[PDB]
Amino acid sequence: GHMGNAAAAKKGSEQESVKEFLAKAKEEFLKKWESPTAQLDHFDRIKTLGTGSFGRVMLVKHKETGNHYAMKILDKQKVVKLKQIEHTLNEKRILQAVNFPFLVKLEFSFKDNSNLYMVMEYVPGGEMFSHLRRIGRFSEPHARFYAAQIVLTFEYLHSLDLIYRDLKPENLLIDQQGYIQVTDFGFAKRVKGRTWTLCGTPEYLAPEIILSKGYNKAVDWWALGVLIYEMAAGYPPFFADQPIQIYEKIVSGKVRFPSHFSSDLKDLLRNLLQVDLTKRFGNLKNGVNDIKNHKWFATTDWIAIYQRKVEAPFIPKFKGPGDTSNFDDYEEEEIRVSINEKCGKEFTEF
Amino acid sequence: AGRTGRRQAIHDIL
Ligand SMILES: CNS(=O)(=O)c1cccc2cnccc12
Repeated sequence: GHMGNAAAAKKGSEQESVKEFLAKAKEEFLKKWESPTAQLDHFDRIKTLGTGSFGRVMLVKHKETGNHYAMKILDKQKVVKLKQIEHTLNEKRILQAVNFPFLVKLEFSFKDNSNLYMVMEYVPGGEMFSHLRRIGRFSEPHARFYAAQIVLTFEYLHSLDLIYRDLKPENLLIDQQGYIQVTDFGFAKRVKGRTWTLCGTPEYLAPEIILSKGYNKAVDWWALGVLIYEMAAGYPPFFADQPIQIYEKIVSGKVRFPSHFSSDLKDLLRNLLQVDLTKRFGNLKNGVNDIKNHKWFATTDWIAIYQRKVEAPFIPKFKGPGDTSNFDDYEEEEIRVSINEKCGKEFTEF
Repeated sequence: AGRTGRRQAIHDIL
């Protein structure tokens, strides 16, 4: 067969140890899920790091300790108008309960008359998006290093019956050691089987979302295919100026590859960017192992990636704990807090 | 031709 005796036994034992790890991780998650912390004037607001639909993320400095954090600010009225109440509750509840080396850590959460706040660890290396647009494309080994971290992160999340639903370079930060931090749990959800909400980012949507199916966690494996393609090409596989044209390309499923892609990479991508759910990697009997054991990942030491012992391909320049040089500038808007409580009943659980 | 800037999430498809 492909593996000799020693290699097959080593791989089998490794896979059983993953199962043992995941069983413990589920116990820990459920304890936090069942039995889960600051206020605004505890922080100085420094600078906007990024924006989004419901609000913005700001660099803040904690007054007492002097530690820096990234504070996501959501306007309650805007969340209600966009029917994102349950999504925002999901985001905070899930972030509070997970624990994995490549998932951003939530340190505090609170609300006031106008806004919801989530205070997370500040990741100063900037968005993968910026680095990718600046360099053009990542070489295959560089893309593979990041991809491996996503594979492990999705193996963890899916084992907990969590679906992520917004993978893209904009949501992946580079930490001081060159490893990835996944941010933005706005569409994350506990899903045992099917779910139905039409949400995500156009270029990354699986066909079954666009086609209004009751879809499953395999949408995240499709999105991994999009990410790997974009990292290695510099642009995503279904690329057009307007969402409607993007969707038409996705549903056709036709993918063309740059001539510099290796055959191993093309084979992996055809198996992730697979319309037919009975054939998509990550959705078969062998589960995540079809991905982890694929030839494109043959050089990947999965345990060493988890342990953060692989030398990263790129280390951001670090210029102090509150430095923001790896982020773009955004228009600043003062944080207005009404004297009247808004949407109290909708957000009681936050 | 396609989108090179930051891409916003969508909450529905009309
Ligand atoms: C995606 N970039 S961002 O929206 O500015 C952001 C969101 C969530 C956590 C963060 C942590 N450190 C830096 C930026 C962070």
